[PDB]
Amino acid sequence: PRGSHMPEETPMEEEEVETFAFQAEIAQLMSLIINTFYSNKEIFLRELISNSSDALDKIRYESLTDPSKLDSGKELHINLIPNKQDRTLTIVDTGIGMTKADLINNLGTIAKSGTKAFMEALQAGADISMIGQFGVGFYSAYLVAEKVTVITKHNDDEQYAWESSAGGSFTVRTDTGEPMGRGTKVILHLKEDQTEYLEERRIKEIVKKHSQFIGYPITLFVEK
Ligand SMILES: Nc1ncnc2c1ncn2[C@@H]1O[C@H](COP(=O)(O)CP(=O)(O)OP(=O)(O)O)[C@@H](O)[C@H]1O
Ligand SMILES: [Mg+2]
Repeated sequence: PRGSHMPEETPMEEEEVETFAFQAEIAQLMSLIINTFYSNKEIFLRELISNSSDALDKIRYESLTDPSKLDSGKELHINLIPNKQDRTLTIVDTGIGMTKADLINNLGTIAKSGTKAFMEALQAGADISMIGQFGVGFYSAYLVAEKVTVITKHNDDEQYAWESSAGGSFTVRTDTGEPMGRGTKVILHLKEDQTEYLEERRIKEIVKKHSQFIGYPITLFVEK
C-alpha cells in the first residue's frame, strides 16, 4: 500500500564498431596538415561546403530519374551550426549521404592519386588553399579541428558515424543518435586557438569570400 513513489525507485543498447588504418600517404598528409603552421586556414569551410554541394547535385540528379529518391526529404540545402558551448562547428547537408562502404573507401582507406603531388607542393611553400585542386580537400578540416565526426545517411544503408582524431586510424560505427533521414553532418571539434570559426561575423565573411557560387541555400543557425 503506497501513495507516492519517488523518482529513484522506478536496457543495454549495443553498438558495433570497426577501426581502420588510413592509407599511408593519407596519414602523412594528415600529420603535415595538423603539425605545420599555415596561414589562410579559413579555406577549410569552402572545401566542406563544396563537398555538400556535390552530394546535393548527386541527389538532385538521381531523383530526376526516380522521384522516389527524395522520400527521405525534398529540401536541398546546407546548414551551418556553430556552438560556442561545446566548441563545435557542424556543417549539415541533405545530399546523397554515404553508405558504410562509402565512408570506409572514400574517407581514408583508398589511396588518392593527388596526395604525393600535394605534399611536395606544400613543402615547396604552396598556399594550403591549393588543396582544392589535389582531390584531398576533406582533410582541410584538420587545419582547424582536433577531431572530426561524420554522421551520414544514404537511401541504401543505415545511419553511420565515422570519427577520427588523426594519428593513423579512424572508426566507423552504426549510429542510433537522432535519425538524419538523408544527408551528411560534419562535426568539427575545434582546436582551442581556432575558436574564431564559431563567430557569426567570421562565418559570414568566409562564405561570402569563398562560397559565393553555391547553387543551394546556406543557412546559419546562431544560438542567442
Ligand atoms: N558532405 C558529403 N556528402 C557526401 N559525401 C561526402 C561529403 N563530404 C565528403 N564526401 C565524400 O568524400 C569524398 C572525398 O572528398 P574530398 O576530399 O573533398 C575529394 P572530392 O571532393 O571527391 O574531389 P574533387 O574536388 O576532385 O571532385 C567525396 O568524393 C565524397 O565521396
Ligand atoms: Mg571535395
